[PDB]
Order: sequence, then structure tokens, then C-alpha cells
Amino acid sequence: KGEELFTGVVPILVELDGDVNGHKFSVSGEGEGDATYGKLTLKFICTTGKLPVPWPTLVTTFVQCFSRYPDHMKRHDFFKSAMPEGYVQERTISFKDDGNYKTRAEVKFEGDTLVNRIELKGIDFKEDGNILGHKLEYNYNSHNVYITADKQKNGIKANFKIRHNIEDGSVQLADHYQQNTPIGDGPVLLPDNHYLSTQSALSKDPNEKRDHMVLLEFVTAAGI
Amino acid sequence: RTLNRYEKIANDIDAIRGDYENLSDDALKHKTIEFKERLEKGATTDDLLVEAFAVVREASRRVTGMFPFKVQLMGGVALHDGNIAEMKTGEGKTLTSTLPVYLNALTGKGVHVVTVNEYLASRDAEQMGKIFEFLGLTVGLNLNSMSKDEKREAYAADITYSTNNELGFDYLRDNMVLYKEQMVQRPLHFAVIDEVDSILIDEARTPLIISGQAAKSTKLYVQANAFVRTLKAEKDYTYDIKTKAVQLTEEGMTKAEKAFGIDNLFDVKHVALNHHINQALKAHVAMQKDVDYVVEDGQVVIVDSFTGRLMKGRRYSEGLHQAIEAKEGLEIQNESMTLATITFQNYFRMYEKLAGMTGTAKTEEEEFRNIYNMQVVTIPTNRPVVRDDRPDLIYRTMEGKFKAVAEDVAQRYMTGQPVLVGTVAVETSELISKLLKNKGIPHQVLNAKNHEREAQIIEEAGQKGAVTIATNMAGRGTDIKLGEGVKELGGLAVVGTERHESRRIDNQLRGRSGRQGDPGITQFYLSMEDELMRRFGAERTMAMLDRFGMDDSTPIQSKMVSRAVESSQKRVEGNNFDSRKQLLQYDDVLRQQREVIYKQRFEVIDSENLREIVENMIKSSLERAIAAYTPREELPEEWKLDGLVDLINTTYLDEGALEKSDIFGKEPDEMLELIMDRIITKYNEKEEQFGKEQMREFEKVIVLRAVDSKWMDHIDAMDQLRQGIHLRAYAQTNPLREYQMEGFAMFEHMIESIEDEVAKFVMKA
Amino acid sequence: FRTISNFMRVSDIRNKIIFTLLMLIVFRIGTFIPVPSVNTDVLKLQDQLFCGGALQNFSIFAMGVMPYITASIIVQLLQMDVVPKFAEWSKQGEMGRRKLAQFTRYFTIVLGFIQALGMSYGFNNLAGGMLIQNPGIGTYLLIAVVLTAGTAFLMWLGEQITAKGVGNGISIIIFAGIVSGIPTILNQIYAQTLNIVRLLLVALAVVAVIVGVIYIQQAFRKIPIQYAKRLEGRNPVGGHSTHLPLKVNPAGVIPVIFAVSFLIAPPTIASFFGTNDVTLWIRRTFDYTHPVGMTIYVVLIIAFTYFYAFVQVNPEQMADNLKKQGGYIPGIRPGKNTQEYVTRILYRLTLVGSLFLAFIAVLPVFFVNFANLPPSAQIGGTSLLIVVGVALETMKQLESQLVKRHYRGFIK
Amino acid sequence: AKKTILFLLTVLTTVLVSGWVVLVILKTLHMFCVPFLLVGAFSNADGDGDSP
Amino acid sequence: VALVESGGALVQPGGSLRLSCAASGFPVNRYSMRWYRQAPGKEREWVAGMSSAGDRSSYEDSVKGRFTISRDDARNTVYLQMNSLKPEDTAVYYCNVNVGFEYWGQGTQVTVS
Amino acid sequence: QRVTNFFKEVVRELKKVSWPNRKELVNYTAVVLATVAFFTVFFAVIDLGISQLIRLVF
Ligand SMILES: Nc1ncnc2c1ncn2[C@@H]1O[C@H](COP(=O)(O)OP(=O)(O)O)[C@@H](O)[C@H]1O
Ligand code: BEF
Ligand SMILES: [Mg+2]
Repeated sequence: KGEELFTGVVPILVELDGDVNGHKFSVSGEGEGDATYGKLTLKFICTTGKLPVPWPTLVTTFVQCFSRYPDHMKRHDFFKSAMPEGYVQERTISFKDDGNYKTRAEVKFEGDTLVNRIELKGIDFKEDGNILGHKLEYNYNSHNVYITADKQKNGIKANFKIRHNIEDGSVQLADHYQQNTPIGDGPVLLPDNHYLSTQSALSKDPNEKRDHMVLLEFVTAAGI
Repeated sequence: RTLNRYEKIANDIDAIRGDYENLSDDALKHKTIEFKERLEKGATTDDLLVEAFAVVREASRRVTGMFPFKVQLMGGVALHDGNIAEMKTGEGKTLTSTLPVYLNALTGKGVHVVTVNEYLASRDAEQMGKIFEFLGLTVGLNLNSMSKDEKREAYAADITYSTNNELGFDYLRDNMVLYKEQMVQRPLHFAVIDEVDSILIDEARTPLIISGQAAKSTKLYVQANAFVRTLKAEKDYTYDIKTKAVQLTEEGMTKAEKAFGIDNLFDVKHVALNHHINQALKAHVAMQKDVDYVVEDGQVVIVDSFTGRLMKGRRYSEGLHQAIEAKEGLEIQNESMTLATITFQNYFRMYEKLAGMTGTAKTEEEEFRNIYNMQVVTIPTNRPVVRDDRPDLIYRTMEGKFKAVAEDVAQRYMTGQPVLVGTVAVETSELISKLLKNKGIPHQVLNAKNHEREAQIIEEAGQKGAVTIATNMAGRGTDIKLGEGVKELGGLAVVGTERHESRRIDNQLRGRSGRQGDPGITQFYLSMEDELMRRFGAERTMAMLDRFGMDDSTPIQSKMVSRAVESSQKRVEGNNFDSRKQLLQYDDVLRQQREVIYKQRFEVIDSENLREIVENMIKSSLERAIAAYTPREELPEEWKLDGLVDLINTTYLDEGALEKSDIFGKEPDEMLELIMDRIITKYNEKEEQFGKEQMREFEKVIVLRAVDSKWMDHIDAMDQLRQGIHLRAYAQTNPLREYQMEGFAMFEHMIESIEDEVAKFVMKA
Repeated sequence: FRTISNFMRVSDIRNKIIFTLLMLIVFRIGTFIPVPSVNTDVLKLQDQLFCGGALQNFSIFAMGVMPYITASIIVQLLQMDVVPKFAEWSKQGEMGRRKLAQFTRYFTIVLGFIQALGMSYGFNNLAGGMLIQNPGIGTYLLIAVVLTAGTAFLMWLGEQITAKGVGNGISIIIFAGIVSGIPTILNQIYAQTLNIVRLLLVALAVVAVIVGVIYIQQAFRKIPIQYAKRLEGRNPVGGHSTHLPLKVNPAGVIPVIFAVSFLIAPPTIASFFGTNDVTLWIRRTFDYTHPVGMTIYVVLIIAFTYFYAFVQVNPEQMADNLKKQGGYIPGIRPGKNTQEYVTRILYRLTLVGSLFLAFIAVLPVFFVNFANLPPSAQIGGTSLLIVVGVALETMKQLESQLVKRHYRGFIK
Repeated sequence: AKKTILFLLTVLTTVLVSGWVVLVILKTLHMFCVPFLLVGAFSNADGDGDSP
Repeated sequence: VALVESGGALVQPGGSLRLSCAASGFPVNRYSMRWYRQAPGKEREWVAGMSSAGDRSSYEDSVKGRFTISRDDARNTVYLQMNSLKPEDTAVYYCNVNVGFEYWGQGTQVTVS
Repeated sequence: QRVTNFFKEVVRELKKVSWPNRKELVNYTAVVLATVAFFTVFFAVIDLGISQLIRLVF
């Protein structure tokens, strides 16, 4: 069990601090997650001021356990084995034609609620590219996250590429290399290759004042 | 009097029998071909009556050797006219069923022969298939566990033997189709029913439900099971035995609130916890383990009260089945969700012509008159009844009754006389069996769990010294043939052990021993603490029960106890009558809605180009939104057209199509005409881009998906209203009128939602 | 108005309303054919020297249907805590309702017999010596038999209206009696003629009081009930939740009858006693038209409507019946506390309904004193309440059959 | 003691029946017949689900 | 919001043909439409696409200076071009717009031989 | 003064009563006035008709 216990709706705290080019950012937020339908309805608020890197470069940094599983892939999940014990994930995010994110997050059930504690450090940057020039459309695309396991570290290595709609009419193809670690050491479940077919939606609240990102998101898996 | 008409018809049948005997073979099938070609020229069914009955009589003589008597021809011609032909039990009703189904299937429409359970259906199917295949027709036995194509091939035949559950579920799954070739039934023509009393009176109470699996919850069931397991019984919950229900007492409520840590149990936030507690309590107390279900391979299979069998498909509702699964630690599975709902009365009233033989329907002739527009033709017996039936032997406490019936079956076993021991529940049959384990008597118990040996058990239950303990499987239509040397000593001494729910059922159990004028013995046995007596007995006579002592070596001899037994049984029949009438006149409204909805769904399935249908739905929802804004009673020039043009640009049209200055205070009919013109042009663009066919399939999928979803929500809300209306009859109005008005209002809300959903899904995709 | 034209388009409801009008004509022609010994010319002279049915013609059914209502209210009071036999008959199902109805029929026969004897003797008293030719005890059998025959024929007619007519047949019959008493007092109002301002003032008063009676009588108090055994675990609309209604006037026109019975009983025993100063003092002081018995009338109205409210709803049996099948008021225990809750709600509702019914009962004497009115008018009495009640329920029943006939379908 | 007041009101209804034993008069007969009360329509008083 | 595309045929590398993709259910006027291609065995890659109502247009470097994406608001569709093509560009071509979700065309197969 | 809170509760419970609105009240008033006028006109007509009949049959 574990997250089979959390079939009902789950509170989601997100806390993020980070630095890019010596410039500070701190964004928080709260919402709900569901597993039997597998969706995330999240109200996120920038509680420091203005965004150094924009929200679309933030959303893959913003809690992958809230998938929707049909009857056959119930054996083939890792993300219900390290929970409620806790979860740690770090990513190397290579922007082509720009520098690199090293993101540093622990995703765990603190008390009850799913807290994602993220510290992001973005190095190798030139400010006169597209990301610090804020060339991103207010949107996020649909993707397929490829999941495999390693047994020397007995964790999950995830490979995917993502596609940001640039406001000039281009796309930033950026690749995520993702490392996924348990905190507890109970029954680990290391399945084969599969893929999260995911889609998103970014919108706003007409009766809210500050610069805030509203996230709605669907996850499904397939392959196995 | 129509009996003289039937008698002179039978005399004509014998007259044409007088010369049909010398006919050789292969002209009978030629006679069937001749009837088929002669029928459509100018002939009706009643014109070809006598020759068809005579030739099927001759065919029965040539095939099975059972020559029908005079009275069976009267029953056949009564079944042709559409009237219930009540014949007594064991009078050979099966060939009487073969006569008018051979008469009416020459048209080629299709004739359904319906009976109660599976084994009786298969037996009649094989025997009358041996009869009818000699004539040249096609007989298809319908089953419960066939494929879709096997059912399609079965209903494609001339005569379809089936049970009532399979016919009802095939009609109900015939209106959840995404195509037309996946339909399984023909148009409905004719339905000869066996055991009309049971099907249309007894189990006409329970409707038919089809449900798909919904989301699964687990924690509440196991928590409620633990809490109910620690509950100390009598002190903390009451259990009324007059009707099967349980409620917590005040101390039980305090223990419940201190167990889960909540402050108030009956708060509106804690409706789910209270519902789970109540359902777990009812599953743990009211439903006994082997009286109402069994345990098979980790699953829970419920046992039907009426036919006595177990139906492998049908779980309970309202989460009660999940609590039963949690009672024994089994794997709790998904939750139910109602898809469609029909009762037996409306379904058999759609059949446009029906008739049915029975055994004991003389008591319910006014109910057959009021509902199905049929009358009960009594029919003579052709031989006097020698089925002697002694009066009841009412006893004290139940183990005395079991001792007495054990002594009776022991003194009858050592004489060679076969004895069929009837029972009602399942585990009490095992109790009688293990009480017969001592004294060493061989027997074959016929439970709901030992059902796979039924044919060899039944054919072996008519020989020398055979003892058969059987529950309600042997009740309705079990035919036990008297074997060798058994008619000398008056075979088949049928011994019941419980007064049944109605007079018809135990009268049928009594009539199981008759078998065409053969001597049989029928003794009953009752208990003063029996389930029927403790459940519905009069409270005044309960003090008189202790006045007769307690030794239980002899039965009671009093008229007061017999009067109490008969009054209790008539009270049970009155309760069933009231429940039947109330459920019928409440389901009439749902019948009137469901016929319309299924008619429109079947209309939009087989359409060559249903462009006008989605056009009409879009313009109807559009003008309803037009009248939803811009009201007649406010004024012009303050109608707030900005919200309307936003609603049109988001919902009906695309974003950059309209503004306020396009209309800005015009007449509403001309403005909806202009919006309809733009929608027509946009839909023409969509039709010319998708082509003729892919657009049609797309909107057909949209219409069918939306219609199914909103119909499911409507039937769920209608049941939720059906409880509340019985509550609502407290102000001095009859509740049925309020139910009809509220059902019509909810139907209008559902059809407005269906038009809005199909508009906003067609026009934005 | 298109609503009345929609009814004639439907064949079946126009058949039943034409049948109802025909049976109404059958009732209305019956009150002009009397018993073979009335001497009704002297009776029409004696009133010269609105219960105008027997006043014009002491007919075959001059008593009418009043024994049916008094026998039904007698057996309805007898069902509650005074005999175990009728309690078991009430709680043995609809078969008990069948024999209860047959017992009610026999009770109507005997009660109509004894009240026909009483009313015959009482009308012979106000006649004085001669009302029936050779008036003795042997002549009472004929008038008693024909009055009970008229009552049984009226009850058969009411059964036929409940079967194939429009609505509750006895209610239609009582309504017919009231609106048949109307046009004679309309003729008296026309023949009385200050001229116009009194007429327009009483028209405004009648419209205002009938608007007030409709505004009170249709008002509900919705106690919400949530059922335990129902899941309610899908997507709801929530427009029509399950709820328990309580009428603001839960009794009806029972307690005015109880009040007038207890009020006119002491004049009856004073007339049986004979002549005394205390007899005339009682007759002067126990009159509700005099304002010294009006307070007695109002307090009797209030006490009897509290009694009939607590015997009609029966909150203890209501609470037990509601606990026996599932649900509950939210936040309330399903034992004693729900009974206390519904008792407090019933207290306040029957207080406001009590004041309403007392004002309606005290209205017509105020109208006849402050309107310069003939005394046989009796406008705004219990007749107003029963007329509006049966009119509203018949209109609701007909509109229910009309909306049964209407069904749209989304092909159109 | 409410059974006593129930019996008292029923015998008061029989007194209303026997009130025509009398030995203005129009007002009295309007107290006798005119009200013409309505029957209250008193008592319109009033198994599991299954699966495929 | 379902893209239907046409204009694909067997072509020589010396001819120029237009590739059309009709947009149905949403305006062309205010969204960025992009063209993709995918050969059998190749991964689906971005080829071209223009935003801001067709005043600035970007292309990939394989057909830069060769291809041109055009559109019409009255016809509510876009037009690609196969000018100066090569057999290396044998693929099944896709049109891709993002309005809320991301909708793909069914794919037009062009083979060069 | 144990009746101030009592009558306050009476008014508070009267504010929870679901009174009918204006349109249905006007519709009900029109319906009941229409049926009482129709019944009184019909009964006057049929009473004068049976009076003429009983006059002509003497
Ligand atoms: N004409 C006949 N001649 C000989 N035997 C018959 C004839 N008709 C019926 N029977 C026997 O009587 C039995 C009655 O069986 P069945 O018709 O199933 O019972 P029911 O009459 O209760 O439906 C049959 O098993 C059959 O063998
Ligand atoms: F009605 Be029978 F004995 F099949
Ligand atoms: Mg049979």
C-alpha cells in the first residue's frame, strides 16, 4: 500500500528557493493532488517579487506520484514504493544554446502533506539568451517521460526532452536527466521502461493581484 | 363460456386426428413449408389453427410417443388467444406449450419461450428441439454465459428458450450499443411464459439493474468491520425481527463517536462514515452467512430467494456487497454504478402479445386482469387427483420438528418409499442432512452449492428407497419420474419443512408428487418459533404459546394456532401485494421517460446523415441561452449583451466572431437567426473538411457518450428522489403526483443539459 | 387563457371533467326532489314567518354528506390510543385500511340514521306540530331510510368521482354545496339595493382575505432529512434534496367544528333542562356573535388546533417511523432529540396557524356587523378555506396529468 | 389521561349529532349545518438492489 | 480543433508543390502554427512555423531559404511548400498548433524517389 | 419575561418558512376566482333550468 492509502485528495505544499547568476528567487504554493483520476490542481504564488527565469522553465522543477494507473501497471510503479517514506530527486537540465540547471529537491510526505522542497541552482548562464530575456509564451506542452531503473543505485533514472514555445516563434528543446531516490528502504519496486504521457495547462485568476501561476495538470502512464 | 368453445375446438382436433394418422414421413416438413407459403397469401393464425394443432399432435406421436390428451389442446388454444391457461401441476404442460409456439412461429417473427431457471430451460429446450427439428424449424437455446454472437445466433432462430433474467439483460444491453450490428434481439413478437405466478407476481418485485465498476475505496469498510466486530450485540444495537433492519442505540452512538475520534456522528460532513457503519452493521447482523450468500473462491455469490439458485453475476448494491466481502477478509473490489433500470412488468408489457401457462394463478386473477389485461382460463384435469395431502403438524421449538421429520423419513425409508424432503434455506438442508447422518440413511443433498449434479440426482430420485433433501431448486418445475415398482406403494412422499412465503409456492411443492393421477403423500411440518412465525406472527397469541407445555413428543392440536399461521401467511401476501403495487405505480413514470430516451437513442443510431438533428439541438440550446439572457420582463437596452456575446464566443462560436455592436439591442428571434446562420456556415465548413462520413461518426460518438452519461446521472437522481417522496407524503398531498411533477422537471433539466453538452462539444472540436 | 384550452385537446381529461360535471348535475337535481311528506310550502312560508338546500326543499339528501365526515373523524380519533383493535387494524397494512373503510361505511350508515332522526325531530320542532302528516314515531322510519339512502347514494357518487372523475369526490361534493349556496346570497345582495363603496370595499376585502388564505395555506416548512442507506457518492445536481414538509396550518377545518360543538352543547343541555334564568343567561353568554363569547370561541379554537396538530402529525410516532428506516435530521440524534426538535417546530408553526385560523373564524361576524349585511351571508368562514383547498388540489391534479401528457424528446 | 379527552371529544361529536334535540333560529341552524367541514385526507402511509 | 491536412504526393526532387493543413474549430489569426515531419525510423522533429499572425517566420536550417509557410485567414488554413526538395526529406509531415491542448494532424506521407 | 425569546424564536422560525412567491400566488388567486365564478354561473344556470322544467311539467 502506502499511496494506495492516499486514493483521496492530497494536500500539496511546494516551496522553492534558488539562484541564477547571483539573482534570487523564492516561489511557494499550495494545491491538491488526486491519484484515481490522476490530476494536480495547484495554485502557485511568487512570494519574492519577479521571476528571473520564467514559469515555463519552472514547471518541470515544480510531485510525480499522482499518476493515474489502469489495472495492469499497478505492479510496475516505483513512486508508490518510496512513499510514504519519502523521495529525493535531482535533475541535470541542459538548455541547448544556453547553460544548465542543477535542481535539488526532496519530495516527501511531511506530516501528511506532500511537500516539494526545491533548491535550484542555475549555472553556466549568459543573460542575453532567451530564458533571462523572458522569451517564453505562457504555455506548456504535452510530453512523454521515459522511466527506467538502475540497480547499482537501486533508483529511477528518467530521460526526457521538453519543448518550450518561444515568443519569437521558435522552440527551446531542453533535456532533463533525472535521478530519483528513496528515503526509506522498504519494498522497492524497480520496473522496466515505461512512460508518463503528461499534459498541462497554465492560466490565471482574474480576482488575484500579484504575479501568480495557476497550474492544472494531467498525468497518465503507459508502456507496461 | 369459452370452455365449450375450447372443447368443440378440441373435438375438431380429434376429428382431423382421425385421418392424419396414415400420413407418411417427409410430408410433415412439407406440410410446414405448405403452411408457411399458405400463410402470407390471405390466411391468418386462427384460420390455420386446426390443421397445425393436428399435425403437431401427429409429429409428437411420431417423435416422442406422448400423445396429447383432450385438455392439452384446450390449453394450447387458450395460449393462442393470449389468456393465461392455468393447468394443475403435473398435467403435462410442456406439449401444451409446444402447440401455440408452433402455430405462431410460422410467420417468422420469433417466439420466446421463457421459464424460471437454467436447467428447466435446457431440459425443455432439448426435448422440444427434438420435437421441432423434425418439423423443420430452428430452435436456439439461450444461456447465461454465451458470447454475443452466440446470443445473436440464438435469437436469429424461430424459437428461443431462455430464462427471464437473460431476456431482460439482453434487452437492457440492447440499448447501450455503439452500433447496430451489435444488437442481439429481433423485434418483439410473442412470449409464452412458464410459471407466470412466480415471474410476474413473486419476482416482479425486484427490478433489473446493470452496473459498471466505479472507483474503489477501502479504509472505511475495514474500519467499520472492526468497529462492528467490537459491539457487544444486544446492548449496543437493536435488531427488529419484524423487518430486517438494525440501528445503533444511544450508547452505541457514544461508542461510535469515541471510537473514530469525531465529535458528532450525524453531522453532514460525516455522512459517509455513518453510511459505512450502517451498511457494515446490516451486513454483519441481518445477512446470515449461508442463508443469503455463499463463499466461492474468495468471492461472494448471493443466493436468490425465489428460484433458490445462485447467480454468479449479481452483487448487491449500495456498498452492502463490499461489507459482506470485508466480513470474511476477502479481496474488496470496485463499487457499482447504475447504468440502466427496468422492471419485469414493463418489459413483458412491451411484448405486444403474450400468454402463459402456470400452476396456481387462480388467487391472482384480478391482478392479472388489472395489469397485463389477461384473464385466467381454468382447465380440467383429464383424470382425478389422488394426491392425498394431510393437514399440517405444528410443533414447538425447531429441534423437535427436525426430530419428528427425521423419525418420519426414517420410518418411510425402511419401506422403500421415495421421499423428497423440501427445504427453504440452504444451511438448514445441511442441518437435516447431518441429522440424517446418524441412523445411516443414504441421501443426495440438493443445495445451491451442489447444483452441478442436478440431472443425475433428479433422475435417480425416483427409484427404490431414494432420499433427496432439496431446497427451492426442486420447487417450481422439477419433474421427478416414478421409476420401477414404486407406484404400488404410493411413491414420492413429499415432506416439506417450512411454510413458504405464499400459498402458491408451497402449493407447488405439494403438487410435486401428483404426476398424472399417481398416488402421493404430502405432509408438512411447522415450528412455533419458525422464521415466518417469528417474523410476522400476531403478538396476541404469543402468550398462548407457553400454555401448551414443552415436551415436543406430539404436535399441537388447536384451532388458534392454525388461525394464527393462516393469518400470518395472509399478512405476508398482503405485504407483497402492497410492495408490488407501489413499485409498479412508481416505475410507470420511469417507463414513460425511458421509452422516450431509448427511442431517441435508437433513432440517432441508424441515421444516414443526422446533420439536421445536431442542427436542431444546437439551435434549441442556442435560443434557450438567448432567452436565458435578455428577459422579456426587464426592458430593452439594459439586457447586458456583453455576457451573452462572451458566452457565444466561448461556447457556441469561436473567439473572434462577435462583439456587442453586431446586435446591440435588436429583436431576439432575428438575432438568434443571425447566430444560427453563422453556426450553419461554420458547420458547413466542418462538414466539408471532415468529409461526409468521419464527421457523422464523430458526432454520433459525441451524442451517444453524452446521452449515456446524462441518463446515468438522471436515473441515479431519480432513485434518490424516490426515497424522499415516500418521506414527502406528510403534508396532505398524495406523493405520486409530486413524484411525477418532480420527475418531469428533472427530465427537462436533463434534456437541457444534453442539448447544451452536445452543442458545446460539436461546435468547439 | 391557453391552459383551459389545453384540457379539451386531451380526450381523457375532457372525458373525466365532463363526467364530473354530469355527476354534479345529478347531485344538483337531487336536492329538488324531496321525501313524499314535507309540506314544504309551509316551510317556505315559515322562514318568511347558507344551509339553503333543505330550506328550499327538505330533499332526499338534505342531511347530505356530513355523516361521512363525522364518522371518518370519529374513527380517525379512535385509531389513536383508545382501542388496541383499531391500532392493529391501522398497523396491519392496506388490508386493514380496506376493512377500516368498510367499518367506516357501516359507521356512516348508523350515524346518518341517528342524525337523520335527530334532524327530523329538530326541524319538526321549529315547524311546530305539523311538518309531517300524522307525525308520530312510526313515521320516522320512512324519512330515516330515505335520508340514509341519499347519504349512501352521495357516498357512491363520491366513490365514482374518485374513480373516473377529476379528484377527491366528497371534497367536490362539499364544494358543490358551498357554491350552490353562493348565488342565492348573490341575489340577496343584488336585491338589497352605501350603494357602491360598500360593494367595492367588500370586494377588496374578499380578494385580500383570499390572497391571505392562499398565502398561509400553501406555505411549507422544509425540515431537511439525509438518508444513511443512500450513498450520494456521484455527481449531484442538488436542486431537489430530500426534505420533510410541515404545513403551517397542519390541522385544517377540524378545530372550528370541535369549537362549535363544545360551544353549542351547553345551549343544547339548557334546552333539554327547560326554562330558568340561568338557561337564558347561558344562552345570552354562550353566543359567539355576542362579543362576550367570542373570547371563549377564540381560546377554544387555539386549544383544539393545538390538540389536532399534535394528533395529526403525531411527532413521537413520526420520530419512531423516521428512525426505523435510515435517516435523520442533520446534527440531531435519531431518538428523543428529533422528537423534541420537531415538537418545537410544530409549536411555533401551530401558534401562527392558530392565530390565522382564529382570525378566519372570527371574520364573518365582523363582516356582517360592519358591512350592513344579511345574516345568512357567512362569507369568509370555513367555506372559504374548503373552497380554496379543493380548488387548488384539483388544479394541481389536472396539471399533473397535463405534464404527464407533455414530453419533449431531443429530436423535436 | 389523553385517552379520556379523546373519548370526550368523540362523545362531543355524538353530542353534535344529538344536538338536534332543540326545544336567532337561523343563526342556530347555521351553527348546525352551514360549516360543512372537509376530510383531512389523513393517512397516506407506506429488499435490496442487484447487479448484472 | 482537429487538424486535417492534404497536398502530399509522390514527387521528384526538381518540382515544387504546396502542403496544406486545414484548421477547423478555431481561428488561424491569433495562434502559432508549426509544421513537423517524421520519416519511418526517424524521430518527429520540428521543421518550420510562424507566429504573431505571420509577420515573423522561422525555419529549421535544413530548409532555410528554401521552404516558406504561408496561410490564409478566409480559407482558415496554412500552406507549406516543397521548393528545391531532396530525397533526404522523405517523411510523413505533421502540422502542430497549441490552443490549450496540443493537437496534431493525422500525417501526410510524401516519398521521394 | 420568558416570552421575548419565545416570540423572537417564533419570528426566526417564520423567516425559515418557504412562502410562495408573487407570480404563483397571483396565478393561484386567478385560478380559484375563475373556478368559483365558473361554478356559481353554472349552478345558477342549472338551477334556473330545473326551475323552468319543474314549472313546465307542473
Ligand atoms: N400425452 C402424454 N402421454 C404420456 N405422458 C405424458 C403426456 N403428457 C405429459 N406426459 C408426462 O407428464 C410429465 C409432465 O411434465 P411437465 O409438463 O414438465 O410438468 P408440468 O405439466 O408441471 O409442466 C412429463 O414428464 C411427461 O413425461
Ligand atoms: F408444470 Be410441470 F410439472 F413442468
Ligand atoms: Mg411445468
